[PDB]
Amino acid sequence: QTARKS
Amino acid sequence: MASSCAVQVKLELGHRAQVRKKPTVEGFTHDWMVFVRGPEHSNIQHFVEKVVFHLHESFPRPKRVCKDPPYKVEESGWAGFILPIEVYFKNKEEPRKVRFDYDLFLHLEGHPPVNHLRCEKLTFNNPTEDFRRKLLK
Repeated sequence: QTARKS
Repeated sequence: MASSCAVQVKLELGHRAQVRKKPTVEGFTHDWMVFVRGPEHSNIQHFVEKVVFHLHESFPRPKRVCKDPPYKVEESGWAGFILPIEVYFKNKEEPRKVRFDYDLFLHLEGHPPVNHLRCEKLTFNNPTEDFRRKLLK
């Protein structure tokens, strides 16, 4: 899956 | 005094995520849609006041509020995040809301689009007469 942001 | 009641409702949370044909100007690579509904097209508006999706700060006006069905947000973006969803009830005694951390994940280009379904069973122990009336539709 893609990057995640916080 | 001798009787006791537990009402159970089913909720369906989910989302769809697809890589776009072309990105947007900011580099948004995906189009996604997140929703709350009832199974088998049941009408949860009977007992649901509003649904609040808490987007990630990077979106303009992240608090997205749907007071009527469909309870859904359609966005474009580039990365997945944890998306608090609050479901508010047409009642007056706790609980008045329920919260879920919904994982809005995206797949990479070349990987299958997301079509995700998450179940939740809510139990209300001995609600008010009015609230039980609407829970039972």
